[PDB]
Amino acid sequence: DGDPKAQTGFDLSTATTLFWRPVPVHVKQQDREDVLEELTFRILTGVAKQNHNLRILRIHISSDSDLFFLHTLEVSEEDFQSLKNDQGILVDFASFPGKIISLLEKCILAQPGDSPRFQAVLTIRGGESVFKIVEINDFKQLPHITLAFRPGNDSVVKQFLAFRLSEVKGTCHDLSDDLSRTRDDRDSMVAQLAQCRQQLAQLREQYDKHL
Amino acid sequence: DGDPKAQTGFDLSTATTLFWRPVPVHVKQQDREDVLEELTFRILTGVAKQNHNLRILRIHISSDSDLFFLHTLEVSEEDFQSLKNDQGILVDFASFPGKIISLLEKCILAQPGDSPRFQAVLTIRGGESVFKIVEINDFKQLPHITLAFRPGNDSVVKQFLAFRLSEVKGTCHDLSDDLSRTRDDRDSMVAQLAQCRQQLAQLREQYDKHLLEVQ
Amino acid sequence: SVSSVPTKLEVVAATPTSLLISWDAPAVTVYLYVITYGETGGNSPVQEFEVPGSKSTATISGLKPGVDYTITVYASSKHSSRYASPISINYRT
Amino acid sequence: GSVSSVPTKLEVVAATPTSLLISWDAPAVTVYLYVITYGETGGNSPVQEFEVPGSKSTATISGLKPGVDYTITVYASSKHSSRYASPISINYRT
Repeated sequence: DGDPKAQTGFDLSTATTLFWRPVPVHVKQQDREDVLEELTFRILTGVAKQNHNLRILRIHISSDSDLFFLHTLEVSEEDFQSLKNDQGILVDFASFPGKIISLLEKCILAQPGDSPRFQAVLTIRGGESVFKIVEINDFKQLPHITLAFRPGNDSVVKQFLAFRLSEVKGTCHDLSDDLSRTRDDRDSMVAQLAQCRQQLAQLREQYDKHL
Repeated sequence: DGDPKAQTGFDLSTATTLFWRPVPVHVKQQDREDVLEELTFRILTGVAKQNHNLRILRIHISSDSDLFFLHTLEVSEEDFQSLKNDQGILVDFASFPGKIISLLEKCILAQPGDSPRFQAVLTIRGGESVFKIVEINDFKQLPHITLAFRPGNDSVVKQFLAFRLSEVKGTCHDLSDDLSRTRDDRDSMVAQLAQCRQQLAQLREQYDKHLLEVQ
Repeated sequence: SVSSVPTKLEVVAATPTSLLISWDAPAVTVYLYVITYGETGGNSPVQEFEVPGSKSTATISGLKPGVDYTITVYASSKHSSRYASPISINYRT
Repeated sequence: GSVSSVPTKLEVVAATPTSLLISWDAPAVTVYLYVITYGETGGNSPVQEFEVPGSKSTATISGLKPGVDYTITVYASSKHSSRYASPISINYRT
């Protein structure tokens, strides 16, 4: 945990990560064209700082592709009953992230020619967002599950910025290694062609001398 | 500038930068030996988002090496009156940053052999810090001014991280573009040595043919 | 029908205080990797840090020079398996 | 001997159609910060200012229009000067 600080809420120190991988998702905006950009997902389970007896599920949608992007979703154990009654879920709180991960995996491994084909789409409405995994069969585009997303508190944004910064620093070290390799190889090519032209001119001069 | 969110407090958009350069300062930690790092400083004057009639001074201490070391100091005009009474300052709020910058300039231009020699030192106690400018005379190390520093608000830290991330991403993007150019140069130099060795081998073959003609 | 474990774990780059490891990924879809580094048979608490599934490499810092450490990568693969199907190496700096 | 210490040797060392990098030798006085203002020569282009630390002798400008002559100005922040005082200007056509 880089740059840590305590505000009453979700205890990120006691968090348990369940899913953290890029997922291909269609992004839809009202004024923009629909583009298939591979967004990174994060699934977290844990307890609140106030009470460890209360369990909380947390979902983060980030975009390593763009420059800044983060949306958060919090589900309490109490709120899970409401969501389960609204969307007709049958599993318990514990298996909810497992089923979400199963649907996301079905979505990522989707091949272009498949019926039914699972897909994920995120619609951005200003600051808020609505994420739904859909099934496109021979008939219709039926939604499996629909979840609502909003922006995040300043703390989670801070830690996401720190993670992105660390990733970019690692890339920059790799880049310095690659530039050393490529410039040394280019210099080698130059010096070898130079030595070859010198030898060619010398042999031509010798040929002129003999003739 | 940066990602726009709830920015209640200091309005960075209406900020006016006065000082922003690295300055050598000794850092004191209980565990770490004291290290002379030219920590970068930045001084800003402005107004609060809540009220534009109230003036606020801001000082940030950053570390280009370790970018997790951020420390902030905020001074309102009323807090300026309190600090002026506490440390016996005589100037007004307007001339405070000028004198601070003058002392920092005395700190930066300090040569190893100077009497009296002005130096800057920061003592780090956890997230908190105490910064003081000192005079090293022939007698004692007397403190000129003593300042307290605190961890920044989550918002200012967010925007500072965003600024550094943007700069580092731009640097890496420019370097990748130049590396694409270097790959093109490598391809050209390859093709050129290949053609040159081909020509040299041909000339050697011609020389061998002439030698066969002589024999 | 598949390993569901990581296959090739080797140290590509090494400095006296820090190490960088790289591993080839299992064929199954990897949710995330949990990298646990500890001192060999010593009373050092085992330290775990999480890395996304897309990563095949990782870096460990804060190591003591000249000490043989045990580095284990736990894979969170399909079928909800966690801190399971590990691959381990031992390396001294 | 307090020189006004304006920046000297303001030049574009490397240039691409969309971006340029400028370098200047630093004035003798301790420079607090630099304010670089790039704008198009005449026309309705607003003057754009961005700040760079005093320790840096170089800077990079992006977002330029190709084939257009721009005016670049470097303001120096010294002790006895104003951060929009003591300017030196050059003209360059990307």
